Amino acid sequence: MIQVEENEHIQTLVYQLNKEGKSICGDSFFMKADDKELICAVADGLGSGSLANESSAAIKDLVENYASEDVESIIERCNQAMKNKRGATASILKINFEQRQFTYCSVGNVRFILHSPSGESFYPLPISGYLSGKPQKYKTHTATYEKGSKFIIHTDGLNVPDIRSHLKKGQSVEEISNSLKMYTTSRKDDLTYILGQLS
Ligand SMILES: [Mg+2]
Repeated sequence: MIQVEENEHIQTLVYQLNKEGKSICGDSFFMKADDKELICAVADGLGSGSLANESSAAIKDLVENYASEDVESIIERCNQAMKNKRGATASILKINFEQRQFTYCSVGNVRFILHSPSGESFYPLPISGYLSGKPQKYKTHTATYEKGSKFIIHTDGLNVPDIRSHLKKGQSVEEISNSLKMYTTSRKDDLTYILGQLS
């Protein structure tokens, strides 16, 4: 599955593929862009089958419903929603276009990389654990981005030797997605990514 979107401030591409032969995807995503801001999230439910999907889908629904809140607040709602569920790893990104500012919060192994034309990268390390409903050691990042910056959020089904280099080389989200095709073919898991190129 691919979805492409564009407005004055961002071009995005979402890609999602189930593990081959698997009908029920355990990953979820949400994305909404308007003229002022972007919110997106990617989640990977623990375990297998419908129960993994239940966990990541609940995150998708909460991010959509609570999009207006700070990422810190949204991720806490998501944690609380994981009580009595499988749990999920998840990352949430909000971007304010006029300010060229982003805010990012994550628990678990969903990765985020933002590359700026100047060579500046933001590539935070994963926080261990997962959203479980138990207390978390949350870490939020707020930073400015420069025009031309490109980013990816991806689940652990995407196995790529050097993702920063793909963001640097590719000049559009389509080019970057095409350069990743050879790694999507070798997946052993559900694979979801969101690419963006910021004006
Ligand atoms: Mg996975």
